[PDB]
Amino acid sequence: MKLPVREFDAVVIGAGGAGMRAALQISQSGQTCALLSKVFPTRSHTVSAQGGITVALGNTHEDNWEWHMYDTVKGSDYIGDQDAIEYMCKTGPEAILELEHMGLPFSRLDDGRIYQRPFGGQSKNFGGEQAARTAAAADRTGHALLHTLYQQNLKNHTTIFSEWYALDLVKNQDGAVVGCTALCIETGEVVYFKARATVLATGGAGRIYQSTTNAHINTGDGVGMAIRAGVPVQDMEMWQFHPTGIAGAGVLVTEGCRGEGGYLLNKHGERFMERYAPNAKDLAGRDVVARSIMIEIREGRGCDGPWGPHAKLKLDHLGKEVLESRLPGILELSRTFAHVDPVKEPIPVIPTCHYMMGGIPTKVTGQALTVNEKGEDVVVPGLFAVGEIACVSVHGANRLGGNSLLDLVVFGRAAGLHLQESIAEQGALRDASESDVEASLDRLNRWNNNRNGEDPVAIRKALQECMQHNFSVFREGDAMAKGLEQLKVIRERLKNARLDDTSSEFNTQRVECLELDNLMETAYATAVSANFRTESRGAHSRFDFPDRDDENWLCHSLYLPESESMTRRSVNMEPKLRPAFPPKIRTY
Amino acid sequence: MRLEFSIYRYNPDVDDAPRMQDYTLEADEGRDMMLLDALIQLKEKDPSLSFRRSCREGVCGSDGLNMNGKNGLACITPISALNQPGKKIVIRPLPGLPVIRDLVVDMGQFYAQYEKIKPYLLNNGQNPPAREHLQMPEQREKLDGLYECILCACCSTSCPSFWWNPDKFIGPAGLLAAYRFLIDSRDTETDSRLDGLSDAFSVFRCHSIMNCVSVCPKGLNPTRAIGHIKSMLLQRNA
Amino acid sequence: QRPVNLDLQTIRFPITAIASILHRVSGVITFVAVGILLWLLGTSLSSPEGFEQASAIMGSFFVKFIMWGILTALAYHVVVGIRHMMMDFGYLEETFEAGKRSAKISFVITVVLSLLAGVLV
Amino acid sequence: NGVHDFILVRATAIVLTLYIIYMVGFFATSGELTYEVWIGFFASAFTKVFTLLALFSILIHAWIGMWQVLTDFVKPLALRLMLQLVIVVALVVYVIYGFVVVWGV
Ligand SMILES: Cc1cc2nc3c(=O)[nH]c(=O)nc-3n(C[C@H](O)[C@H](O)[C@H](O)COP(=O)(O)OP(=O)(O)OC[C@H]3O[C@@H](n4cnc5c(N)ncnc54)[C@H](O)[C@@H]3O)c2cc1C
Ligand code: HEM
Ligand SMILES: CC1=C(C(=O)Nc2ccccc2)SCCO1
Ligand SMILES: O=C([O-])[C@H](O)C=C([O-])O
Ligand code: SF4
Ligand code: F3S
Ligand code: FES
Ligand code: NA
Repeated sequence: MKLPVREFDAVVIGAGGAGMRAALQISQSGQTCALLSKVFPTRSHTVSAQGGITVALGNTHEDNWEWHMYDTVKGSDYIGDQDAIEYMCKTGPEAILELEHMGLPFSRLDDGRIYQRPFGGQSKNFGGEQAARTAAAADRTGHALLHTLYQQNLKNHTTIFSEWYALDLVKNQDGAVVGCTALCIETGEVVYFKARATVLATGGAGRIYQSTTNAHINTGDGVGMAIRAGVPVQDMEMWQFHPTGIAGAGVLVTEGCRGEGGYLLNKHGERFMERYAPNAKDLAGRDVVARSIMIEIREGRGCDGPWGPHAKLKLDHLGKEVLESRLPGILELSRTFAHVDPVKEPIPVIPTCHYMMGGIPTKVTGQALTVNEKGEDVVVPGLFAVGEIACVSVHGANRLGGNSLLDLVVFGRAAGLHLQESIAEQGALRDASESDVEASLDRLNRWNNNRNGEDPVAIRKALQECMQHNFSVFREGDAMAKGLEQLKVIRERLKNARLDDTSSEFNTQRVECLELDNLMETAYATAVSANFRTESRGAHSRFDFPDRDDENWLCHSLYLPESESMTRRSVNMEPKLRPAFPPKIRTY
Repeated sequence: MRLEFSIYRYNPDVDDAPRMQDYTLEADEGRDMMLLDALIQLKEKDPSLSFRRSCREGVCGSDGLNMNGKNGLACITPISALNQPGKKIVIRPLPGLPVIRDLVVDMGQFYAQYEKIKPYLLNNGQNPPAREHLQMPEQREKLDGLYECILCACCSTSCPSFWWNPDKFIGPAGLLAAYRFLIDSRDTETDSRLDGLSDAFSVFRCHSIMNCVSVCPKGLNPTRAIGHIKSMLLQRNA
Repeated sequence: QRPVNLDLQTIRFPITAIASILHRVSGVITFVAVGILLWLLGTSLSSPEGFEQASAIMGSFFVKFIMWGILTALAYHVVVGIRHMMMDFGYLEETFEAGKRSAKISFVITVVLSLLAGVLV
Repeated sequence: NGVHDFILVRATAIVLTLYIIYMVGFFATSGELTYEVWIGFFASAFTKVFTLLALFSILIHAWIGMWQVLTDFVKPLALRLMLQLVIVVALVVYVIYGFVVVWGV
């Protein structure tokens, strides 16, 4: 060891919503835990979250966790593991009420209970009338949640390593993950964080696209790290394009706009969603509302303007009093980035890259999975994953609005509750040798030595453009095969890319370079995946295979990093407390 | 059209002291961009320029800067609001904090005052609720204008009293947070809290200078918050 | 040891910030002023001759100036101190807009008193 | 403590404001300032009391004010306590010198 070694029982890489619930939970179970974050914990993408948390509290109306389980399984287009969705939807209410006790400042009903708003794909009585179960704090719910969890980690004296960039996972000689090497952004020091549990909580990867609702920091870091360690990723082709991103900006306006009574109009003033989804209307599934807006533009019925092609989101009818109280956050977002006042005039909106449904395959415990040579699941000892970087999978092919925040809290907490059994189950793990650690540093050393290679700026711009064009809302086998060819080219260019700033005192260039590597593996894993799946399920929409193929593709897709091929994994359809929901034709 | 910037630079491994460097950027005439767009592009030209940013939508609080003399967030300040005829756009770190590198400041002391006011719900556990704590929309209203704070530091690093005693005076940001728990109807520790703000510096170094209010990217008002804190302190200790 | 950005020339200051820094200075001046004013009062009362000597001092143009300054600073400290106190008792709002407004009205009320102090001298 | 300092300043400010009203009042309504009407105003019990009362008020008000100012700027301890010594002594002198002037009139 010629590196400093910092030992903990658990290292949580990422201080977003899910990292911080996990860290807080591991910590209260009397285990030492290091919380890393490449930004200050409250700058994590979770802060930008708006709509709220979907959960059968049953405050606005009588509700039932099974109805929410139904909504989700259907929402997922029948490839969400149902044992997991059952766990989530059922645990939900207590797990969220816990946050309200932590001081989270939820909005209120007149009687004093947590406010719940209507949201996309929510129904009473298993596919019946429109429900309202998205608990919220105005439209700043993610902010409210993150800041509360930070405060809770402050109260509980969690060891937080703010502004450290995790480089890569360290594997011992048994193929077990025993921590990770990380770079301290402030000072440039590189250290080995040794652990018996390494928990990846590194959020999403919107920045593989040209236009995304995601923060600049969403660079699929966990996907890269996991792929390079030979850990498979799953369902990488499932990319949620949020219906209402602001046209020409990418900054999200919430689904809570439609949930509060707002609706989508085309150039002729037709509420086109009544045609596309006659029951649920504008509160249909996101992949459906997404495609609906695109079909509208793609046939000349979209509007233009300084914003580019878009549909309109009409809100003005809800009144000043309700907009400034329930949705004041999008009011500022619209005025700033669209120069449009939603109290007077509709917001310009186009489907934008939003949420990564895929990620590292996990058990409910948060334990990370791989497959053996026979295709069976085996646990990756010492590796765990929670949050957006996880593919549990509770979202399958399309995530419901307000279900990601639930995901974070429920599985973050679960990973902590279950960490002691998980360490005991995997047994003691052998020490990493000095070469094992050195291997984690190989990636970083390459950039620190490459002075004359390619400008990474152009490599990035190439990458994002390629994804935008070839792997968007609609896809065809032709464009996808060519898109993959260019990615093999761009990935070559990156192996010879130059780091232009050589300094150590807070060198943001080095970070953004290391991020690019992660953008690459994430774009690649998505591209190889979307090619493999020859059907149309949820967000994944092929012209050349427009039918949902329940006979061949009622499964998860799995990218195998070592041989760079694909394979499938079972969807789980055995809930413990009720019978499964069978696959049927899904229309809104 | 051409834009000129005078931007604060400093590297302790290179620079003896800090210096202003000049920058030009060719921008699209008919498009208006944000300062952060300009900074991002300047790093394509000069990779050594270091600065914080994330959400790029004025929610996360990462990119607080002193722009043409006044604090704000780069991500939400338009080029047009800064650009003047024949004058450079002058970008400098937040005032009063240790510069780590270029436009990055050590926020240490800003966080440390935040930690000092115990910014977490403190409920004694007596008469616990069946489910959630019950809060009437009336009482929840009192948290509006307080919980939205993004810890961007703009207000505190524009307060003289904070400059002079950054480790003894809580500062606008801190005091805003303090009041956020002082009037939360779910927090039972109000007296205990007030007793920890009764000294000469914690609260009473605020003199209503009102730099705090003018700069807040989220248009909150620390002055009015501190007013209510003082009120409560007189109510209790006078 | 690290550097900090505290160059006061590189920083915009709104009118309420100016109003405040002048209140601080005006206070420090008024402190020294009391000693000067007491010393002058002492003289002007000790004997009929002392008073004539004090009128003679007050006759000097240079004194008339310092005296007008002294009384201007005091007049300021009082008007801008009353603004402050009104805010503290809720008679003025604590919004940024109500701040700018009262600051200006404080400068106007001060100039008026500063002239009347010139008249008295 | 802090709350005490806050009330004392504002209280003395009120007393001092009432005193200034009283001084400017006389000054703006007397015309010719002859030695005799000047000494007549300052030999009056009302004036003597209000003046010393005001002098005590300046002792307390200015001392707090000066302290606040010094603990913002004069950082090194030695030098700060020296300046406070001078400043207090001065203010104490002001009240005592005040007692001498008006007792002798
Ligand atoms: C604008 C917007 C609004 C949304 N609103 C909602 C909503 O209302 N309801 C809902 O359910 N979902 C919502 N979502 C979905 C949402 O984006 C995510 O579900 C969630 O907020 C992110 O969870 P996370 O904790 O896993 O990731 P993040 O919050 O992004 O956390 C990533 C963390 O990992 C750290 N990290 C990354 N790389 C490294 C590295 N290599 N080394 C060390 N640390 C690293 C970062 O520092 C960061 O703290 C919204 C999304 C967007 C973009
Ligand atoms: C007559 C002799 C007076 C003297 C020697 C004096 C001096 C001072 C001094 C030195 C300060 C320090 C304040 C700072 O740091 O900015 C101060 C503050 C102050 N002065 Fe006075 N002053 C006098 C009269 C008055 C009067 C009549 C008022 C009536 C409003 C007043 C109002 C105030 C207030 C409110 C403060 C503190 C404000 C704050 O803490 O925010 N002063 N004074
Ligand atoms: C601390 C304080 C003042 C001050 O020190 N501010 C200041 C302004 C500009 C330059 C230096 C200091 S002004 C009124 C009372 O509060
Ligand atoms: O509409 C939003 O606020 C956001 O896009 C919601 C979820 O649920 O992710
Ligand atoms: S009150 Fe405003 S300026 Fe101050 S830290 Fe909070 S968000 Fe930033
Ligand atoms: S900037 Fe400082 S003085 Fe008080 S009102 Fe303001 S906190
Ligand atoms: S980038 Fe997050 S607020 Fe400016
Ligand atoms: Na995911």
